[PDB]
Amino acid sequence: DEKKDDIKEEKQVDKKLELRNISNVELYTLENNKYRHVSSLSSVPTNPEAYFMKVKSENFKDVMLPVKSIESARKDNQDVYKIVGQANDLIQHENNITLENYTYYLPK
Amino acid sequence: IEDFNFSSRYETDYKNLKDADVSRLRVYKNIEKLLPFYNRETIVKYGNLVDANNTLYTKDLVSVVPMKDKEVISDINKNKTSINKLLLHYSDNTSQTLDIKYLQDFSKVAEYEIANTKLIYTPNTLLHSYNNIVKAVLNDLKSVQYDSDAVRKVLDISSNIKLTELYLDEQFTKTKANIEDSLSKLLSADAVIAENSNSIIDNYVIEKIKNNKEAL
Repeated sequence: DEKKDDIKEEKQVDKKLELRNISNVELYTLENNKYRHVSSLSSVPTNPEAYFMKVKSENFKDVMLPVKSIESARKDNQDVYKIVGQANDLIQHENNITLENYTYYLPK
Repeated sequence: IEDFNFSSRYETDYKNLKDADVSRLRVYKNIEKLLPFYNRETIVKYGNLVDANNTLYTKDLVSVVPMKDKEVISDINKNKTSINKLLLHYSDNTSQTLDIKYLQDFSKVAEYEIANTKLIYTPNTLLHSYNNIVKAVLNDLKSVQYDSDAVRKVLDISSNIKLTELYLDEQFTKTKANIEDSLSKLLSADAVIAENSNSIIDNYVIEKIKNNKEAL
C-alpha cells in the first residue's frame, strides 16, 4: 500500500490514436471460408483470429481493426463477449482511465 | 433501443477537459477535421495553440490535399513528396490555401506541419500498402470484356438489347488500361485499414472487389 509522488508538466501530451465519434460497430468472420456478418450470437469463443472489427461513424469514414482476443464477461451480469481491436497505438479514454486497445461488448 | 454501443462508446464530448475553453468550442470542432485519429488531449492542446487572428474560428468542412493544384489522393504514394497546398473549404463557401511541409510521420499516420501558424495537418489514411490487394485482384479485373455475357448479366438486360445506347466502350477500354492507379486510389480513399501482420482484412477486401468486378 505505497504510492509514489510525481511532478508532471505536459510539455508533450500523449500522442496516440483514438476514435472520437464511433457509432455502432459490425463484426465479420471467416467461419465458412467466406466473410459473413456475424452481427451477434457469439455463443462460443472462436479461438482463431479470423475476425475483424469494422467500426462505423458519422463524422468520418469507417475504420477496420483486426481483432486481438475474444473473452466472455458480464458487463451487466449478462452473457457478454469482450472483443478488442489491435493497432500500433490506438487507445480508448473511457471512465477517466486509459485502455491500450479499443474494446466493446456484445450484450446478446 | 440499442445493444451496448453508440452511447457508452459515443464519448464525443469536448467539454470539461483539463484545459477546455468554452470560447474555443467551434475552434476545437474546426481543428478536429485537421487532426483526426488523435487523442482529445492533443486536439484540445492544439486548439488552445490556435491564434485568434487566423480564420480557423469560422465553421470548417473537410480539407483536401492538392500538390501544385494536382489534388493528390493516394497519400502513401505521395507522402514522401511534399503536398505543398492544403485547401480549407469552410462552411462559408470561402476557399483558403496554406503552405504545407512533411515532417515526423508515425508508422501509420503522416503528420504535416503548417509553417505560419505552427499547426499540424494529417490526412485521412493510415499509409497502409494496398500492393497486396491490387496485385491479387489486378489480373482478374483485366479479364473482362465490355461486350461479354457476364457484363450483360450484371446489368438487368437481355441478350437481344444492344449496348450502343451507353456510349462507354472506349472509356471501358481506357479504364481497363489504367485500372491500377484508379483501384489503388479507391482502396486508399474508401476506408481505413490498420492491419500490420495478418491478411484477413486484405483478403476480405479482395473478396468484396472480386465478387463485383464487372459492376466496379
